[PDB]
This record gives sequence, C-alpha cells and structure tokens, in this order.
Amino acid sequence: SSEKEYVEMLDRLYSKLP
Amino acid sequence: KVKMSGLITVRTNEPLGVEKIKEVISKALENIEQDYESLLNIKIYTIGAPRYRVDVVGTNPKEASEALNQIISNLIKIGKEENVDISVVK
Amino acid sequence: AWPKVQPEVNIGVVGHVDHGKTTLVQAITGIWTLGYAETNIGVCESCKKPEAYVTEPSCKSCGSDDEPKFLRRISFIDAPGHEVLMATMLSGAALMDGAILVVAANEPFPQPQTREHFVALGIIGVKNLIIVQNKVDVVSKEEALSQYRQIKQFTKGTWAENVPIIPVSALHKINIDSLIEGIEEYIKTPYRDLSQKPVMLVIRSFDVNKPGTQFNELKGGVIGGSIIQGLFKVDQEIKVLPGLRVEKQGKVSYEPIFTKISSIRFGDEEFKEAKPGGLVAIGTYLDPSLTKADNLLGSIITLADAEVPVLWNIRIKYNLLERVVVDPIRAKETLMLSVGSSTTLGIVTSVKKDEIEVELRRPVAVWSNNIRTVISRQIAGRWRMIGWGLVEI
Ligand SMILES: Nc1nc2c(ncn2[C@@H]2O[C@H](COP(=O)(O)OP(=O)(O)O)[C@@H](O)[C@H]2O)c(=O)[nH]1
Ligand SMILES: [Mg+2]
Repeated sequence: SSEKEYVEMLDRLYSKLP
Repeated sequence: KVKMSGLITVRTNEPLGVEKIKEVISKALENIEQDYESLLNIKIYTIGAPRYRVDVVGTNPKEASEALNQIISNLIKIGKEENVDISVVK
Repeated sequence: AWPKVQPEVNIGVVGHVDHGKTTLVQAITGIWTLGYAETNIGVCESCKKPEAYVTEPSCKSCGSDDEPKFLRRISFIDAPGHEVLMATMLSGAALMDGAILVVAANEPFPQPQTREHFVALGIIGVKNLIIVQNKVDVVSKEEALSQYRQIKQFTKGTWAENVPIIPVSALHKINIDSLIEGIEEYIKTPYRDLSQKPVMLVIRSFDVNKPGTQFNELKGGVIGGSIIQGLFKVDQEIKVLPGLRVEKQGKVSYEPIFTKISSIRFGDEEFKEAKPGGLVAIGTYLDPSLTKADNLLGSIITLADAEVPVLWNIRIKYNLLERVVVDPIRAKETLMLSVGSSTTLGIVTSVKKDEIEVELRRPVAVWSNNIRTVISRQIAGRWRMIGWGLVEI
C-alpha cells in the first residue's frame, strides 16, 4: 500500500506487456 | 381413433403445492377406463402453468367426450376439496 | 482435487462505465458477464507470489507440479447498468462483503460515476476495498504513476485512506494474480452467525417446466436469490412474504405462501444446505404458476415459523444525496422505495426532520429493524434515486 509497493507492481506489468 | 381435448386452469396455494396438484388429477383419472371401455389413452400436461391440456383418445366419439367431461367434472369437484382451484378456459 | 463448495463471499465490482469491470471479472473467473460469476481460489505452496495464486487445480502457470492448496470459492457482483449497481448496494438487494473499485488509467480520476460509487460504498459500510487501476497498457508509466498519486490524494482523510491500489491489464490478463493476492489479503471472508433466522431475498423466480410436461413430472417453482443470513436446508418448511395477494370482497390482503425446499444449487452443483454467500437456486413445491416469469421478485423467504412484520406503512430515517444518480422531500409526494429486492410506490404522509412516513401501495416484510431502503423520485418521466434510509420498526 506504499508508492514503492505500487511501483514494483507497475514495473511487473509493463515487463509482460507485448 | 378420436381425440377430444379440453383446456383448463389449475392453481393452489397449498403447502404441498405441486404434489397436491398431482394428487387431485390422478384421483380424477382413477378407473376412468372402467367407465368408458372405448378409451385408449389420456394425457394431461402443462402448456404453460396455470394452463393444462387434457387429451382423451378413444374409438368412440361419444364415450371420449363423456370421459373428457367426467374428468373435468372430477377435477373441479375434487380440487375444491383439496384447495386446488380448477376451471375451464373459454 | 479441489472440493465443490458454495461461494463463501460476495465481492462487488464498481467504477465508471467502460473502465473494464466486466473484462476484469472475466480475466479473474474466465467468465463473461445483475451479472454474476464464481471462481475457486488456490495457492501453490511451493511457488512465489503473486504467481502462486491460481483459479484452477494447477501450478504449471508458475513452474510447479504440486497440487495447489484450495483456499475458498468467491463470487463477483457486476452489472452493465450504472444505476442498477447503485440501486443494488444502496438497497442491499445483493450482499457485498467487499468491493473492487475499477479505475481506467486511461481517463482522468475520478469520473462522475466512479464518484457516486465511492460515496455508496461509504454509505453501506463496505470497508474491504481494493482500487484497481486498469487499462494501464494504454498509458505511459509516467501517466500511470501520476493518477496513482491523484487517487491516493483522493482517498486521503477518508476511510479509504489506506486502501491498496493494484495496476493490472484486464484485457491482456496481466497482474491478475497480484489482484487475486490482493483479494485474499484485503477482502477476507466475514464471520457468519449461522444461528440468525434464515432470510433470503428473492431476485428471480422461474417455472422450469417445458410445455408438454406430463402432470406427474411437474416440477415445483424455482426461486433465485441471495441468502442474507442464517442457514437454509433441503426439506425445511419455508414461506414467501408478503405472499399471495388475496381479495375477499372489499378487503385486500397478503398471505404468506408456505412451501418446502426440495433442492439447493450453486451453478451446476447441488447441496443439502446453503449459508450466506453467492447467488442460490432453490427448488420448491410451489405451484409453478406462482414463480413463473419472476413473479416473486421482491419477496423474501424465511422459515415457516419466523415472526416477520408485513407492513403497509413505514417510517424511514432518511438522507438525501448531493446529486441525482436534489430538492427536499415534501408531503403528498409519491416516491419509489426499494427495500431489499422489492420496489414499491408510496405517498408521504408526514415529513418532520431527517424522518418521514410512507403509505405503501403494497406492503413489505421487515425481517429486522433498520434495514436499508433506496429512495427515488420520478424526474421527467423516469424514476431517479435521490436518497437512502433505514426502515424503523
Ligand atoms: N486497453 C485495455 N482495454 C481494456 C481493458 N479492460 C477492458 N478493456 C476494454 O475497454 C472497454 C470497456 O470494458 P468492459 O469490460 O465492457 O468494462 P465496463 O464497461 O466497465 O463494465 C472494452 O472495449 C474492452 O475491450 C484493459 O485492461 N486494457
Ligand atoms: Mg460491462
């Protein structure tokens, strides 16, 4: 629930986008 | 063969509901063959509740329509007994 | 190897229209969407998170061959209409133990509907919330992170202040596993007091008999609804309230319809009992004539012996919303009142203060004090929600 927490999930997302 | 059919309305608020409806109908059909020896078969089914159709099939036009009427008469009378509202649709 | 169990929790899916709620649900359950989907939830004890969480008996999705551990079965609430969803939670027709607020990273936050949805969850006290930033695939990380800060900024100072935010791509099914992990963390199943009297709101009623069915094969009417509390079982004697409208000359009244439960089913699975959670299909002994074409919609069901007030007139401690999904309520006015799954018109007798009286055209069953009701008024020919309240017995 922290920004850093949110950001890591955000990086994980783009890293799988085609 | 001859086919006489009737159209009716059937409903009940009885707790046993649908099971009460079946009880009334079978009681109305009991021994109908012994009264009209020319009958081959009878079918009572729903065509969209509360509406049902009663089709009487036999080899004698007169006996068939008499049986149809006796079945309908039995249904209304016995239904009033078991709180099952049954009437003929015009 | 997973067991077949009824859903044990209800999760509402809200957010402005077109933001991805249905796709999201489909990405989670694999089901397309009152929309309603169910799904089992498991976890690969060997693997690492979020990937360890799955929706089916397989750990291959994260590099493992162990049987995943079954956690629970959940169901989701998703409607196509914006106002239906608003009416749903504001009236309490559908039980919600938690919610997922969907936000499209695409457009600006918060949109109009997304706004009303947040005030609603606050109104009905649904604490367990997860804000899902969707469609991140069509925005730059700079943009994604920006809105994040806007959202956190919006939740600041509110009950949703510490609510988690998960970015996913419903469309490409990315980070759906992180969302599942989120659900298990933030939307835990509530404790259920199974000793409360059984109460089920009727949302659907059918006659499943195909035309031409021989009388001996006739099946009892089917009721579809959501169990609010208690435990229903096959063979229990129950009653439908208010029941059957009866006219005896000048007097019109409503009579409870007594019946029995012949079967209990969730999806294509049958059970001997049902607790709160998910949407249930109940078979009964009722004359199909009474259930056909959702004729019992708006009724409630409880044990034949439950003592339930059925009243024509009610008192409602109310509150008006800031917008129409807002002039004060005045006497002699006819409003639409939604209690549970029922909707009834009624005229206002008195209007003193934060309280009103209503003469209902049709009576309603109040299985408990202070049940929620939505208040709507006819604007330009169509009824619109303008407030909410609690019925006081
Ligand atoms: N780019 C993108 N489009 C999405 C995503 N999820 C849904 N959509 C699209 O956005 C539109 C609205 O989605 P829909 O699921 O019907 O959401 P609803 O209107 O909120 O219930 C559809 O055209 C989808 O194809 C997502 O994660 N990314
Ligand atoms: Mg949709």
